[PDB]
Amino acid sequence: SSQNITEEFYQSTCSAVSRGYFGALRTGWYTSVITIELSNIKEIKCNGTDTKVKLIKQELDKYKNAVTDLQLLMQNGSAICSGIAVCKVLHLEGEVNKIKNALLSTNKAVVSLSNGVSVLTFKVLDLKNYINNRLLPILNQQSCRIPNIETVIEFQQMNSRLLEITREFSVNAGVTTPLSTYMLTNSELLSLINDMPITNDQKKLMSSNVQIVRQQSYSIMCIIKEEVLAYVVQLPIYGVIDTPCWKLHTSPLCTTNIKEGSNICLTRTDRGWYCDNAGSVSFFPQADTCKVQSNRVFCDTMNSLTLPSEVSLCNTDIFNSKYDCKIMTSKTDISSSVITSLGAIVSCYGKTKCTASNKNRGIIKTFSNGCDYVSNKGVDTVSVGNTLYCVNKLEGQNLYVKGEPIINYYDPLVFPSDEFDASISQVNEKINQSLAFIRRSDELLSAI
Amino acid sequence: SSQNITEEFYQSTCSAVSRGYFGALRTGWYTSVITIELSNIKEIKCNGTDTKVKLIKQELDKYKNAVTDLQLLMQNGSAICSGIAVCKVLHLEGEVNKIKNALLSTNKAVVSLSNGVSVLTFKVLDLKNYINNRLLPILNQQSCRIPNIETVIEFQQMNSRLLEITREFSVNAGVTTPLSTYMLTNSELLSLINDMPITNDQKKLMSSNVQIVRQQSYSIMCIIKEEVLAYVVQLPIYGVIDTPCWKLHTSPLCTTNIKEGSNICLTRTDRGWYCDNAGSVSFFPQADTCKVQSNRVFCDTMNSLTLPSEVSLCNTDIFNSKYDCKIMTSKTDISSSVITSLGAIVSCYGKTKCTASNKNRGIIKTFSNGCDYVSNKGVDTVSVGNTLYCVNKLEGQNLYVKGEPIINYYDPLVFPSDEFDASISQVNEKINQSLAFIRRSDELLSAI
Amino acid sequence: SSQNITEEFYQSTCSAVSRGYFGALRTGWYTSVITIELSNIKEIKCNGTDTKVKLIKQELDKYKNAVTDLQLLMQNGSAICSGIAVCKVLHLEGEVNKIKNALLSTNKAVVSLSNGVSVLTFKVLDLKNYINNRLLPILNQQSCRIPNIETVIEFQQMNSRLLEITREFSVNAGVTTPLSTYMLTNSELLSLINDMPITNDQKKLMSSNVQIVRQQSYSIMCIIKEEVLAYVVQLPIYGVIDTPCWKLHTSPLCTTNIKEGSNICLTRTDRGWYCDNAGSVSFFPQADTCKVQSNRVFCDTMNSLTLPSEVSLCNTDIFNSKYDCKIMTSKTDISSSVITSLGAIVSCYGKTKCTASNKNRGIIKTFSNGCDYVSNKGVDTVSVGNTLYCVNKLEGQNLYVKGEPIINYYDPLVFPSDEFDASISQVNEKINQSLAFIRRSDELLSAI
Amino acid sequence: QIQLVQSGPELKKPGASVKISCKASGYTFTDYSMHWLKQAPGKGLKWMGWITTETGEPTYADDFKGRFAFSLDTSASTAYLQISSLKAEDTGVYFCARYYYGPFYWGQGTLVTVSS
Amino acid sequence: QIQLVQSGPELKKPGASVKISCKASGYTFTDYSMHWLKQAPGKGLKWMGWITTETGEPTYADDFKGRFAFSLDTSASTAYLQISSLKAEDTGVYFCARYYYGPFYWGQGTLVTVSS
Amino acid sequence: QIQLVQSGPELKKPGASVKISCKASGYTFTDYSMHWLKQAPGKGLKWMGWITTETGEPTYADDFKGRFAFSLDTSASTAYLQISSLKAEDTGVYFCARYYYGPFYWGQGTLVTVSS
Amino acid sequence: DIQMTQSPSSLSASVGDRVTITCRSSGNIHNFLTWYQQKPGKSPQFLVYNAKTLADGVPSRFSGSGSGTQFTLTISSLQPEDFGIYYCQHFWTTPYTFGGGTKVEIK
Amino acid sequence: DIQMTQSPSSLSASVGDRVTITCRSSGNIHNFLTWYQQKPGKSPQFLVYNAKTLADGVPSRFSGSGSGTQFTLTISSLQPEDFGIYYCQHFWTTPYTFGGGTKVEIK
Amino acid sequence: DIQMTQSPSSLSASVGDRVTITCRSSGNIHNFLTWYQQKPGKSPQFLVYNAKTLADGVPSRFSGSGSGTQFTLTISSLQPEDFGIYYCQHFWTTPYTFGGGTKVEIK
Repeated sequence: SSQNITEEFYQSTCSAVSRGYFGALRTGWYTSVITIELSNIKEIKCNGTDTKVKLIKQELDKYKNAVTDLQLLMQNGSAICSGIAVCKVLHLEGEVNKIKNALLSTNKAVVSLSNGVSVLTFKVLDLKNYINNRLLPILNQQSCRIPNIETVIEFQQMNSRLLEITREFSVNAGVTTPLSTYMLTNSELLSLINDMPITNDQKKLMSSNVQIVRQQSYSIMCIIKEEVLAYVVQLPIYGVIDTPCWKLHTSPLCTTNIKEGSNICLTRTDRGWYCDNAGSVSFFPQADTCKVQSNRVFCDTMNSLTLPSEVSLCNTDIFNSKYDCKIMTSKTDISSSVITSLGAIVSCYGKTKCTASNKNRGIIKTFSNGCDYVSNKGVDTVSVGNTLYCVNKLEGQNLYVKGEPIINYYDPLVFPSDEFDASISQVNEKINQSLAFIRRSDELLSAI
Repeated sequence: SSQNITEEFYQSTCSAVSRGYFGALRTGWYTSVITIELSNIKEIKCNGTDTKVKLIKQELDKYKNAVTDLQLLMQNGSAICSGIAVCKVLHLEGEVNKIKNALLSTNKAVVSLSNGVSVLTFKVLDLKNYINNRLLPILNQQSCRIPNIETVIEFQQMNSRLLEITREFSVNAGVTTPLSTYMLTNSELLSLINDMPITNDQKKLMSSNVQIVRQQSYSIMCIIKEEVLAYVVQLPIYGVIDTPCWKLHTSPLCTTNIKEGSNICLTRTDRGWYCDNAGSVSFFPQADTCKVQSNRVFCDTMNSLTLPSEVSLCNTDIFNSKYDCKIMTSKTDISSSVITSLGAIVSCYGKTKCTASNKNRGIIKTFSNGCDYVSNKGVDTVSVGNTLYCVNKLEGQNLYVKGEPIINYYDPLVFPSDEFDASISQVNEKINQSLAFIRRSDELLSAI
Repeated sequence: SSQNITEEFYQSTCSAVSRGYFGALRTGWYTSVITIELSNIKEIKCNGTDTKVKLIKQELDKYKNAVTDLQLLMQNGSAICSGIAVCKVLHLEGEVNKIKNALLSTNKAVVSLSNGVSVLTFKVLDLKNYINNRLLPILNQQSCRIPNIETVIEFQQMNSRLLEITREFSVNAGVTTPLSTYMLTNSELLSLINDMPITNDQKKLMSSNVQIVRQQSYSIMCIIKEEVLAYVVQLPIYGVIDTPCWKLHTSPLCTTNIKEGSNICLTRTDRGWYCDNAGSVSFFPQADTCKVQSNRVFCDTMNSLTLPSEVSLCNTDIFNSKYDCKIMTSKTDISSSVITSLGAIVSCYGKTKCTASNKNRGIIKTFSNGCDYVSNKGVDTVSVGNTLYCVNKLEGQNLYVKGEPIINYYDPLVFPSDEFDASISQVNEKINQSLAFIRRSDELLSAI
Repeated sequence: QIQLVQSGPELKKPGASVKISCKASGYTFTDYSMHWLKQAPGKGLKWMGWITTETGEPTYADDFKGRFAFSLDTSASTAYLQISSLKAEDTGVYFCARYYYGPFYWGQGTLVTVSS
Repeated sequence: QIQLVQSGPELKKPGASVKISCKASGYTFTDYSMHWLKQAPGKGLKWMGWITTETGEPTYADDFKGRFAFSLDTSASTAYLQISSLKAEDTGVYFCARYYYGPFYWGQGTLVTVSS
Repeated sequence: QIQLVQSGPELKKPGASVKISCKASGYTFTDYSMHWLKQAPGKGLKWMGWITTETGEPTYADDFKGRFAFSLDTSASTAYLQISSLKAEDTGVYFCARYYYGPFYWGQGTLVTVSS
Repeated sequence: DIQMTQSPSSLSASVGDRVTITCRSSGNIHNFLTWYQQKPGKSPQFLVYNAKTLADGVPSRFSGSGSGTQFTLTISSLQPEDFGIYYCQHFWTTPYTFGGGTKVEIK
Repeated sequence: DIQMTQSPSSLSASVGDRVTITCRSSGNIHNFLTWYQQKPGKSPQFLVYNAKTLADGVPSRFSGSGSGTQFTLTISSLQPEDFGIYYCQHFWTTPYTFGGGTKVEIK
Repeated sequence: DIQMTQSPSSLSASVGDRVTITCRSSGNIHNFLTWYQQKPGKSPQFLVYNAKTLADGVPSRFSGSGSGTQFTLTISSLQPEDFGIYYCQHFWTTPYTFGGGTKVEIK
């Protein structure tokens, strides 16, 4: 998969749209139950004064405090409804019994719930076995004896994972995200990936990049009873694979040169990644939804604003009647440089001076009063105002698709629609009603 | 205390108010001084090359760096004025002497300050004793000897708490919140709770839920001098107990069905918990102030907006003249589902399709163009737009107190007051002045 | 350097400007390369069942997972362009070879890059040496043997730093800030400070306060190849030293007393520190840029808004024509108390009651309907509304430079410019055009 | 090593009340729930229902609703069944059981005899 | 094991200046503050005040203001008192003290004698 | 203990193709890059360029562009050079080298002879 | 409810017989089946955890197999210390139903 | 200021006497009282940390009691190695005031 | 490109001579210079890591000095086991250039 990213900068709306990114949208979750076999050990009647026995004593006290804290949290979006439903189903009496029966001899098993859902199961940690077989026997009677420092060190190391799990759940109040390493190890995550009910393409894609999956997954709390701590991990699946996806970097373009004192501007409301889903283009407004890795983007349809297929008409012709666009219309003149994948827009405006830069050639270009565009070839740093923005070092088929600014068509007598964030047709309605205001004002004056 | 929560959804303002919650407001703090007896140990003249001696050497270096960092922070709302005053009082010369004199023989004591305040005192950690009695003696002369791995492990474990305290205070810049486990252990917190100057009811309530107290408490830094590290822990008290408290979930209700293209909406400014305080209802606007646990809510009067007793008139009759209400008036049509305690409001509006769901029965209900309400009985998941919201599984005396939408009374010729966040009387003034605008416009036209 | 802070409160704009603070602006970075010599150890063919051998096995597994995770992040503002350029230069083939050649025998060296930049270099951690000399030899053949618990404890302690580095870079996605202790120790940071290419004044200033430098510095990731993990630390330099710098605390001043129902207000847009830079005053709008320590402030010119020398004219005479000021003009009446260095402004307005307080003397002052000012002498706590604000205990030459409120000059017939955040000249234009609106309205009425 | 001990046998008359108690020792009583079983004389084994040893909310099979009720005292680690409105069909044995790694685990039986 | 050592005795005339120094060894000099005491001949023990061994700001009792001043050199771990404008009432002993777990801890006395 | 092993010598005719392979054993092949050197008969040592053993993008010296190309198989830990369009100047030796703490590290030479 | 019945209601075998007991279910249960060994005048105990996992302390002669609806035990060799009434009971969901009782005897 | 005075200004006891010394205060001090044993021509040292906590290295014959305003020492048995001038001094707040001096003697 | 040449193209010394070899550079290189010991019909190996750091396993007689443009080796004593062709090569940047070859001989 060669990284053939082709960005095309536009001078019409001064929005640069990348291309060549093969995305992978997520349409659902896969809830699996992960159980830690806790042990409810009563306060031992040990009166030893040795350092090792004492250390085992505060470690057991820490374990008991962690268990009590877990019970304390157990007392009280689609991001968590599947896990919540699984927890509620597992709260039914007998489901824990079936889970333990299935996992009696195997660390992995498939259990069918009462309502019909079949969930994969794991046994990441075995604290009950280790405790009842090592700590309880020797440290049982009135005489206390622990002669192995290896034993206490091993107990510290193993109980550490439970301690971090309790800490993360306490701070995050029962639901954690992203899936930390402590909750599910990389090897265990890979093993669960291999057992997923999907084809080999999705399995290979989700195996290649595992940190992305960790970022997009979740973790819940269900129940601590019958000496079992079960937390459901909501790993995702990707129904659509390698769909053509494109970023839509935008930048505020302000008036022709700079009219001294005040004037308009029109940046493009919609930014972030776009993707094609079953003939309808998906849209992601938030930056934290879609994550980039190499030449392929990973997204999340949790709050994706599904759009029709005519979205691509916005880029090539903003004033197309086949599709409806949108542009935030403001009045603030700030020089900015939206860094893109294979370039950098620069809206040098007003008094501030902006110049391209190179480490070896020094300053090689000087901007003007317009949203100009600078390629990544021959440029490594862009200096705008008082700050310096690094220009990506990636190589791609850059295309300066120039045109004319859309500002010139707007009426120069007045520039209405201050601080507006609606569709372009609505902005046409706004300019229409503002010039209706002005025509009725002047006709009333003439009638007077 | 049976959880008899009774939610009553309204169709007038489409705001669902829960009931049956017995709150507990906090009206003040209780500053107590917690001292860690540090030891100022000079750089030892040890030239051993053994692994254990070396490890003790970097552990002592870590301890010295932590002490120096603490001195570095010591160099430079009502959330912290009591603790600040206690620190300033303890900065007077001789107060540390009295604290050490009192705590010479007992881990707990009561010390009266110079200005008159009496503060409980603790000695959580004894680093000076352990250091001067174990590390200094053997590791004193030119010959270095540490034959016990238990000793170095114990020193690591004990110095770990000081290391985390230093880290938390360094990141949080001298004041930390919430009270972490490292600063005060659960057992020590309970012990200080038992010694609080309050009745047994407040003590029992604050003992039953300790994580809530940890969330609402604080921690400060005062002074590191005379080989003492004293940090003041601001645990709270709850003057009023079991007052009737009610949540006031709200939702945006938009125009009758959906008028094609644009129209108004009126969500209720005030949300969050409410409580009764000495005959006057307290109001909490922020979500992070009041925390819920089982059927009782815990709140904080640090920034609570105290209100008169007529606040309950807002719910039953929004247009009551006895009390003044408030409604944010907007123009944006977004379908939303504010999940409540025993239900889920759904303002399905416009093109988007919203339907209730059940895991076993599938889709059982279809919404319409209005802020409808769905009970928790027979419904487990609500699907609105592109996301699925879990509906609480709690059981309570739900009451669909229906009525008529308040939108219909508003003038359909124009819908003024865009993006307004004032009282309902002020919105009446706004509609009055807008229709004054329109009447003077039309009368001027007729005069012309 | 005596702390002779002199605050002068004003009654004209009710903005209190501190003085006597000697700042230190940062104008550039100093990128240095810090390398950790990793070891690429293959999966050992060890079949031992002892606890110590097993523990070494999961520790080596953790190390390998950390290395793989580092490679995973390696796969994919002026805050980071210098470090990015250094990483790209080091990505050239042969630069790592030169770095290793230079650091073959010395833990510190100076290396000149291909493009001309000379960067100081470090070797903080030597994992390859320890691994290949201790873990590989004994744990090489089919027979496994580790008889020293000291060895495994030392390995855990040393690998801990790499584990935290990997964790911080994974959560922060390759770039971390502030510079944590794990990335660069205090001793190593001081050693690099002593080797900085600056005079002794800047070196002494940056040595005196090291936590400030840690807060303002950065850390990057470049490359993991040729058994080397190199991350560039961007420590700053301070070109200008001890420039006169002044804070500019502001407060919302509302109408004369309180006109019942509604009226205007005018707080001062610009807050935060100010500093003099080569005859032109620098301005810092954000709170997180400039940090205070004792009587000297430390700042950062990353986004500082450079201003001409006439900025001081804003304080003494707001309506001066030599310089342009700015005032946010609102309509919301909220009682607030902006705590200053040697005082506390209090804008007690409306129904709420605000009173000064003292711990021993009780309430000693009652405010009125105006932005009054209270000195730190004789006052320790200020109670406004429902919350109590601590008044700084610092001592300085307070100066109550009183005058007359600027509100009275504004037209009482109407108070335009709601929610405006522009220059004072622009607000004069706004009131001019609003009263133009009103004059044309009344003249049209008379013409009718 | 988990031992569940029940009460002793009884011989009584219809219309009165029977109290049969099971005490659980060997584990913390909060988590594991208590389950009650019926054995008819010579027939198979019925199933009453369950009582939760954490809260105290029981659920009854449709056959055994109306006359049987279990209550427990978590302080004493004992759970007892009160059988009011005795019928002649009450003859049989009673069993207290819990979930132990799959199937149930029953203690010793308590013969109940109904005379006239 | 904390030892505080003062200077030696002096015999001088009124109107001149007396320098008496106390050196503290056994602990870091920054934290613990230095306190100075007066002993009148045959009478009780007065209290001068304190000088902070961290910053250097002293505070004086109303009786002992005007003529007495303490200064310290933290580098040498020594604190000394300079007594200008000597009066005949200066006869007595001088003590350097610190706060050691409640009460004070005084070193050996330095007899000061005033002749004519 | 790092050992680099190359292929054997060859004697062939102009116009055909020569395949010479170097196998690296002793370290992971991904990070360390492969470098190729020329030795003229009796003259000094030229430098071809480098091929990266991580991605596979080579860079060639201006002298040695057009006829020489290196390719590698990371699975087999072997990198081989294919020499098409043989000229009589191809006589000499071939060396495979890597960066080992400063200077290069070359394996044994492979004599190439051109006949007619 | 899921009704469970046993075909060999009354069984009588010799000392060296390989006896086989089958249980049927009205519905489909994924394993979740166990058996009990009722001694006369005593309290029965389990011997097979699931359809194919024998319990600890049970002789290896006992063992089981089957999934879905048909489940069946395997006894390698009868031993006179083993005699009583055998019942089978599922635990898929409440309510819980037992079989008719396999009264094994001696020929 | 808090003035502190001692009732037995001059005391003379035998070798086997149980002597008692009392100190009064103008104000109320919560404990915060100590005593000193001045040897002639030497430097005195403390012997009781607070009102009721004897110092280390002091014979157990010494001990104290009292809170608020009235404070008093307890000496189990006089020992001829113990003789000098005794003073009492509070440390509630600055300024610091001593007593009149208990000049204990030998009968 | 940086061209590197050697002055003693052909050298012939006795068994107890202290021989000196110099290399020049067209440009300025901060150290980054090494030498190789080519044996006839074999593969040469490095002996000096940088301008002044001898390699491991090389006799201490070898050593080097110089920075910038002029670089020079130091041989304490010739030993008959050491004979061949010596070349010098920089590694400042690509492309990589060698010298003319110091063909050391025996007098």
